[PDB]
Amino acid sequence: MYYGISQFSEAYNKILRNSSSHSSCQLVIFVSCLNIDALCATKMLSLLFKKQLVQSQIVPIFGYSELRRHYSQLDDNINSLLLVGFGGVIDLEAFLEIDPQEYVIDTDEQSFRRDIYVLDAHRPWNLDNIFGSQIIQCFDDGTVDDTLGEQKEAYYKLLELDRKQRKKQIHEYEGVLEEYYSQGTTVVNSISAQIYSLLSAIGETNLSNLWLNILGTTSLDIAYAQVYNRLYPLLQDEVKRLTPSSRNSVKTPDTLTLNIQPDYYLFLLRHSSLYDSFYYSNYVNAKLSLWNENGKKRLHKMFARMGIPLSTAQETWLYMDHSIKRELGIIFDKNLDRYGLQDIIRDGFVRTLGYRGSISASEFVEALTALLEVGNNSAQKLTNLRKRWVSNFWLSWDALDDRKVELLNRGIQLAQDLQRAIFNTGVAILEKKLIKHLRIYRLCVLQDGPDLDLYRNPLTLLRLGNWLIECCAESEDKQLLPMVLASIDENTDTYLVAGLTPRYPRGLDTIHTKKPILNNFSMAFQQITAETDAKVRIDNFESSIIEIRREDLSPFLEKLTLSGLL
Amino acid sequence: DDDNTEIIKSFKNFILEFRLDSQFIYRDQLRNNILVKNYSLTVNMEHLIGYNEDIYKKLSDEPSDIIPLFETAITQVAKRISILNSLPTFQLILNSNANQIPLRDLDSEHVSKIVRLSGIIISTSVLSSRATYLSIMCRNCRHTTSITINNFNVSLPRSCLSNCGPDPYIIIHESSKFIDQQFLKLQ
Amino acid sequence: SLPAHLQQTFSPEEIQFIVENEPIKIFPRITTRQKITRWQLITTDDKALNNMVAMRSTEVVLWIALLLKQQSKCSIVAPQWLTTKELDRKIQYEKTHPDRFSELPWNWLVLARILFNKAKDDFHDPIHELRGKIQDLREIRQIKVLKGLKYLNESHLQLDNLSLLEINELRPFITEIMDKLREIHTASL
Amino acid sequence: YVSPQQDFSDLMKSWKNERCSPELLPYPHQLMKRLLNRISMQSQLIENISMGFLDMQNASNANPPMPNESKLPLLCMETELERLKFVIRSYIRCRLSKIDKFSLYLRQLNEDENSLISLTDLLSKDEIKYHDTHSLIWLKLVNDSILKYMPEELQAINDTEGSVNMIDEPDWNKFVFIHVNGPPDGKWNEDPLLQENEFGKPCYTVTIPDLKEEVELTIGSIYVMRYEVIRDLLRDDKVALI
Amino acid sequence: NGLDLMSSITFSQQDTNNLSHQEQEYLKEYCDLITDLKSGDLVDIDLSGSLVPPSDVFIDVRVLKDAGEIQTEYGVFNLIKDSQFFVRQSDVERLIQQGYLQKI
Ligand SMILES: [Zn+2]
Repeated sequence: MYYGISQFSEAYNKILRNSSSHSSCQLVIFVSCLNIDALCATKMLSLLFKKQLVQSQIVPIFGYSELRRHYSQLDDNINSLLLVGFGGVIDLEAFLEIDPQEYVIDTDEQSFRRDIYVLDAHRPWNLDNIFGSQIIQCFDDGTVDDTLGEQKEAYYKLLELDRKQRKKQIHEYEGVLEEYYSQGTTVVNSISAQIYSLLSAIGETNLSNLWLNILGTTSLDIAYAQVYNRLYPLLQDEVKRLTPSSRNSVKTPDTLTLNIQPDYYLFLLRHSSLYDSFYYSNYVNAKLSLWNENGKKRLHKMFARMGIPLSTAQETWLYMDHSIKRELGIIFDKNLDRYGLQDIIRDGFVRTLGYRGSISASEFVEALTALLEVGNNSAQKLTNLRKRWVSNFWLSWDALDDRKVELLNRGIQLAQDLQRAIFNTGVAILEKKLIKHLRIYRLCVLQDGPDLDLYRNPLTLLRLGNWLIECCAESEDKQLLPMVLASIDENTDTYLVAGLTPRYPRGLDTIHTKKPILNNFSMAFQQITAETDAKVRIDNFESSIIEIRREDLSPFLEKLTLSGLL
Repeated sequence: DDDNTEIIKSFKNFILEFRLDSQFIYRDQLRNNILVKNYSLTVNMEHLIGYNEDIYKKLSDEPSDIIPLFETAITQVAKRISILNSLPTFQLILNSNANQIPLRDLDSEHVSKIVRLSGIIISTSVLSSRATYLSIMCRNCRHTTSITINNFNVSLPRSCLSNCGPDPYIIIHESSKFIDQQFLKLQ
Repeated sequence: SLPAHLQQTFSPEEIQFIVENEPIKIFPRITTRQKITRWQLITTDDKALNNMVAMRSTEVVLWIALLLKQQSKCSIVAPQWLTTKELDRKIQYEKTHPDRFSELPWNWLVLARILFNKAKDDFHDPIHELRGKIQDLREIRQIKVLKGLKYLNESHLQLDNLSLLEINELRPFITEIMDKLREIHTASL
Repeated sequence: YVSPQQDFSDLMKSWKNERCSPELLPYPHQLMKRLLNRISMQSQLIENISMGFLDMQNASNANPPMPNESKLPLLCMETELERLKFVIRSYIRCRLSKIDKFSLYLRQLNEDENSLISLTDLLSKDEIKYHDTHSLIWLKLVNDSILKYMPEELQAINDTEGSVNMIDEPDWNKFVFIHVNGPPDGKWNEDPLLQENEFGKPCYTVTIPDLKEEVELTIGSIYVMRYEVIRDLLRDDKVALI
Repeated sequence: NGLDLMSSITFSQQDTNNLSHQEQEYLKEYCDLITDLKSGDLVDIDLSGSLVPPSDVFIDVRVLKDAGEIQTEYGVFNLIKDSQFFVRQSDVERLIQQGYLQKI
């Protein structure tokens, strides 16, 4: 309960008191790269600090080792540190070798020399940071006040409690303490929503902040639908609150329009054809099996029935027939039910600026992700790759400014190419039966084939994994086994291995709805790594992604088979 | 005539009020073209769709009839932004990004519609002369007359204006204006 | 000075500097009246800045006004000539007299661009209409300049009300053409 | 005088006249001294407040300078000093370039006995050192490179009797843009040069002898004119180069 | 910015061997002349400073080349590569001129 939802304001005031100055820079923000929510939140914070004239620095880091190396070089003149996208799960004081008594410069409690704020959404929390540390402070959103009721008592009372009742109680409370741990990890909220709450508390909300909040929230749709369904009504309310007025007389080159219009679960509808949108969709592919000939024939039959000529459905959206575009909603409503695709109809947010053209939030986040993925003796080889991944962050950052639209178009083209490549690899995976069904998990190792140099980036492998999980969820086979995806890099001679959680069908009822399936690959990987001298690298922010040498892959996986917890 | 005037007005407002960021691109292009004696204008269809979809829909279904109205709108705007008049009717050149249609897929379904296609030039003909302003006189009453023609497909009147014959009219070749026509072959 | 030409002509940024070295009117949102740290400036009179009261009209130099509007402590009032009525009057005056330039301030283009960029909220009229009117005026002034360029000689020219930016963008051509004509005339004497 | 605003106005007008003029204008000795003294004192002043604010902060973990009525004054001091330094820097470098262009002409002026123009007035002391050093360095370069292999008849870098004059002089008939301010301060009746014209404000008169004509300059109009016929008016502040 | 040019660190604009020996000598004395100008009566004004007018108090800059911590008047800048700064223009003019920072 360090900083509650209501308390978010006062912490800001502290940053205004210690850091703001016209002759020195004393605020540093460490933001997790390869993440969209953190990027949007950092953009909002940067604009806020720019308005109040507070000097700042933004440093994109990739892993925990980078953070540890950068913390030492950081001076004592920097009074404020902001860790965005990470830091909640691990013990920060032990990791950074922070001595509480060393940081007291304002003797009295202790005001302390430096303040570190943690803005993260990866549960479970670390009990040490929440309940036992004073230098480390976190922006909590209501997990502790409700979920961690007995944990606080156990932690504090075990700290203070340190003749047979003593032995009994200490054991049956360390049992509860270990019960808190040994649990998988999920995401339950979004950073951009919390920053928008801070904005509303201070009172600096506008259309740009709302657009950034929508962009941050939308990115969670593919992996965590429950959070999106929770946060959507508040976004709807805030959109209606900030509408300029009624009866807009004329469209002028300076109008901005944020509208709630009906959209569809289709891949880049307004920047490609209709046939392409239906072809390269995860949901349509899962529901119709387009990778073989039968799915393509079924799609052709559907398009024939709907009344759209096959020649017209392959034209660009701008140059598509006006009469067909006008009546698309009725045609969808009356025909989509026969083929099980009635779930593709939804409502979203569309933004328009003058005589330019309309863009939806989903297309924007796909363009940003595409810009993240592609843009612009083995240790150096990995270092160069990580440096390029850091470099792509500024390319994605620039695309959020209204002046740079050519970069957004480039991102759209890159997204189209990337999705085509993912589809091409997925059909090869599915046709040759490369997926092996073990008792505990399902294995997929890509050793040979073209364009394996695209899967050295974690985001592309997550794309392919999301394709495969979506394909498996709608399969009639009923199972919830986690999946393992491994990809080789010849230059480094290393496999990059990722563990992926199962997902329920998109349209399934809410009776099973709960806190989603927990990811248990981090604990298993740590358990196997500790016991054996395997040449593995666990250094990414996502604990489910590791880099293992080629020789160790086959034995290590065997150990995983007996590890359990999967 | 009560619809052509509004169409010309809509085109002139498109030319004079389109802006991206902080520059009227289509207003500046006209002035830059006039200086180097280029009497033409190039318009991208995406901008026209963005400005107003009704204007694009009007053009997309009746090109031969609508295009001359945009032609005269351009030269009305030019005489306003250039002169406080030897300016001929301007030319409209269009750019499109729609799907390309093969030559062998062109049939009776595509008549009177704007299309986009690609091919190989195999031959180019010589330049020929087409009349735009015709000075006309009658064989008997001998009075002056004029005719204005646009090349978007006319004949001399089959009557007399003020007995004269059936269709008595001759062309006064001096004081008449002509343009350049060429024929090309594709494959 | 020496690099990038700059020998005998001003750059647009230096013209902007000269323009921002000129006074403007503001409505302060703060009160810094002395009680019953101070500014102490060396190139501009600080009497108005020291004695400030909220919701009252004062005048300072332009760049201080921009610096204040960077924060939330100012609101610049646009000059009276930046109105649709006063611009339409000048357009008509421009149309009726085709042999003289209208009387506009010598910084109208630079001031208009700066105010549109920085203080967009302060205008009362819609900004797109004013932006169109500015272009309408500029085109006619360009036509008159093009007609007047024909009367170049070796003796002298008179450009009574031409603006600073218009003079700057035309100086290198005019000066060199008349210089060459003067050398040709002098040689024959 | 005794007005800090007029010093900045005079510096700006001197810079504007310097950039657009062909010749090497006289140096305003007193104005530069006053401005340099003012800058020297002002920098010390901002340094003093900065030190005073810093020292108290570390003593007893006191609060920083309270934000209201604190930051904006000092920020204005800094930016004002920055602008003034830029203006003086540009002025100095422009006049140094013009000094480079006319080295031999200035040397010939200094060497002439019956010349009212003297380098002690037209040139600053640092500019005198610059001129002397640059002339010697350039002479050494040309003597070592080319002039050593030449006949004694022609070994001089300044030859006014050769086929082409080797000493370049300022263009006295360059065409410039000018604005007619009128009297520098006022008292239009006091100025003898002012003469009224028909249904108009008083106008100056000048003569072009090569063309042999009389040109009238009305107050408030911008002219494109020869530089020689307007030297006296510019020297007396009646006209300003734009 | 004055300096001894080829002897000290140069901006790599010119190769040593293009210039003649007499030109190399001339450049050295000209640089010394610039140096003892900059220490004249105009100490406060940087005669080798930037020649574009100042019109933006606060600017965004990006680091081009990696470096260590550099002290500035009343503070410190940490030059981690691929990081962005929001700071006053006067502090970073020197670093932008020497190629360690981008943008303005
Ligand atoms: Zn007849």
